[PDB]
Amino acid sequence: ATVQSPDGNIKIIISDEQSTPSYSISFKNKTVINNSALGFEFKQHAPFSNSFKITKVQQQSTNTQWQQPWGERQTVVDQHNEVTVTFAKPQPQGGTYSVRFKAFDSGVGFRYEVPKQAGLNNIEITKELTEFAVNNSHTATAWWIPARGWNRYEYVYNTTPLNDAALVHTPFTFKNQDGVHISIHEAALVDYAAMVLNQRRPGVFQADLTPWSSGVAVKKQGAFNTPWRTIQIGEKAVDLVNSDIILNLNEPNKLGDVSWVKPGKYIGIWWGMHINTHTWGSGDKHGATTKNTKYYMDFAAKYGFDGVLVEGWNTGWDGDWFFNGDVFSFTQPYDDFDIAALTKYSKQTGVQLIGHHETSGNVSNYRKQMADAFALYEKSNVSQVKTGYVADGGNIKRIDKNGIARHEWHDGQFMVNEYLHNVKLAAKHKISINTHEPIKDTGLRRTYPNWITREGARGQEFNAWGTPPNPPEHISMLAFTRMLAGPMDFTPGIFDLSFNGLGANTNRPQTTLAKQLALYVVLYSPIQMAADLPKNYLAKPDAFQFIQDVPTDWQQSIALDGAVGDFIVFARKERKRDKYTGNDWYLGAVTDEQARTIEISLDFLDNGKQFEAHIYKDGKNAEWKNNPYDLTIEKRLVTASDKLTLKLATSGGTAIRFKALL
Ligand SMILES: C[C@H]1O[C@H](O[C@H]2[C@H](O)[C@@H](O)[C@@H](O[C@H]3[C@H](O)[C@@H](O)[C@@H](O)O[C@@H]3CO)O[C@@H]2CO)[C@H](O)[C@@H](O)[C@@H]1N[C@H]1C=C(CO)[C@@H](O)[C@H](O)[C@H]1O
Ligand SMILES: [Ca+2]
Ligand SMILES: [Cl-]
Ligand SMILES: [Cl-]
Ligand SMILES: [Mg+2]
Repeated sequence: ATVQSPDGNIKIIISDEQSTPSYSISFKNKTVINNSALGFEFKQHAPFSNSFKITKVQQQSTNTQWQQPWGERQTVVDQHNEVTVTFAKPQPQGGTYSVRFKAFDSGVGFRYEVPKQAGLNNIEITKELTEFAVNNSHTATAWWIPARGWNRYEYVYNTTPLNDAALVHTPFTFKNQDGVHISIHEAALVDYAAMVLNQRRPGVFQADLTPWSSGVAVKKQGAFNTPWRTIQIGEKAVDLVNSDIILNLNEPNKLGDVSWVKPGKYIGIWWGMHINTHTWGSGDKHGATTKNTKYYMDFAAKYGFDGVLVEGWNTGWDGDWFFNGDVFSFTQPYDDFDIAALTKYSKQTGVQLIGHHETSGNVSNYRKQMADAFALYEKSNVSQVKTGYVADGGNIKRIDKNGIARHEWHDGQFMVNEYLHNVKLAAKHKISINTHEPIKDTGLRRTYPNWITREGARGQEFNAWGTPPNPPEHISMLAFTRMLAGPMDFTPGIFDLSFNGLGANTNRPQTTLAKQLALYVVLYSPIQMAADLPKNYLAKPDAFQFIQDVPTDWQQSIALDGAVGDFIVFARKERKRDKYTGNDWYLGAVTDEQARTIEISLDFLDNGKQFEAHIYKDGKNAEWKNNPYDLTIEKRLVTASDKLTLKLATSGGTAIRFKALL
């Protein structure tokens, strides 16, 4: 059986001649994915492996478009060809299952659909046999983070030969020697275990499902489907970025009117704890006080921020909070945090309190208080909540039905369901969720638009204490790996880079100032933090103007140019909403450890319109180690027929507002 992308360049052949059912993929008539197995092993049920034959193929196709409530673009086009391939094995130990393939011009998605059948009752998947056999893996290059490690998704990316990527998280991005870029991920991860990729024979990446503590991967009753497995394929690195395949593979919005989900910018009592000017726990340096929160709300009201995150407001942080998962209260504030007073102040100032639920990994203590916690927040005019699950890999703590503690993975079926329960319950309170230490993004924001963002990668916080901090190449790695999954709460915008000293050997963002501004356009998120202490913004008001101006919701986005681990350039057009007319374009560019010159056409600008470019760029002598603050801000009239030369300093960047005139 064969299905092809609409343009014909991606061709998938589904076969039953190998020991198992299998598939392979060519791009422009060169094989990029060799014969790759399909099937399942179960704890008790007989396997779905060899001796299955194709009995039926059903072809259909889609050419439609839909509108996002918020996002990186307003209109999403869905054009694909589809085939459902049915496999059957005769008894004894027979069975049937289908695999549905969707072929887009930018990649392919497939999932298993196992129908109701005799003897398929309570089953436990112990292995998914799905492979991704990369052709010519010995000359391919990969950029990846390890899976099943103690620090979850929070690793810097490795640059290695593909054959050295032994056990990896997704999105898993690599290029072959032809320069074709490929990224493997999944979409609509619901009631199932996350897929890790386990390289078996060289180049053969086998699905490795993150298990329950008991050892099985997925518990199902009767007929079931898997999430989608996704393979993005493009001639250029930016072709991976500019695809909507992850969103297109998710179910449509199930929450109805979601106008109560508000993209915007926020600040927080937050960074001070990370740089040790404040504590989460009580005492003379406690961050979360009524006085401090009101001071931040005043700043937010004056400078155009929608909300103030406050961490450490609830009892349970005293001592070593990493170990306090059992004792956190999610309803009882510290005595110096007056939530009724701050509720009144929120209405006075128009600035909202952003809630915070850190679990330190104990999800049962959170679950038992969750309904009361969200009721308190709804009563308190809180519309967004940041959640947290700080614990080492495999050390989520739950209490089972018999009162016995079990350790689970953040990305097993148990936690996959636990996260979605939190999001769905929050939606009943008109609360949106920003998940730290999350499950990776698989596009579920389409189905549940209050799941607005997540961390799930090393963000700005590792630049306060990472030892080492994020390297100069980190952003240009994220853009082609983590950011392919969906929005990230990176908390950009650190203006004081000197709190630990300058140079290359201290814990600090290893970037220039202009690169911090560029992050607001390079790293998409519907909520963007201005992460620094307010006084540090007041010290640099001209630079701060870009953060005040920049939107977080876009009617269109285009990655114009880039290379994994080297650089990326984004142009985005603001969505018409709130103060934003919908006429301005924005650009952000960042580089890695190397200074880079990038030539950019401005032909993304609307034809026949005049713009005033407000350009924030590295100064002539800027360099991140000892001269990160040199900055030039320039105004220049431009139209779509003009061009720009970006001159990025070492770990530098450029941010531009293209202000539409009249
Ligand atoms: C807050 C942060 O905690 C976790 O990271 C911490 C490590 O678990 C600690 O072992 C500790 O080790 C670092 C050392 O400073 C240094 O010796 C280095 O060599 O190794 C470690 C760096 O990996 O320090 C870390 C921070 O204290 C956890 O992994 C991380 O994701 C947590 N971030 C969330 C927690 C809070 C509180 O709710 C929020 O403020 C953040 O925004 C969250 O993302
Ligand atoms: Ca974190
Ligand atoms: Cl994580
Ligand atoms: Cl960084
Ligand atoms: Mg590089």
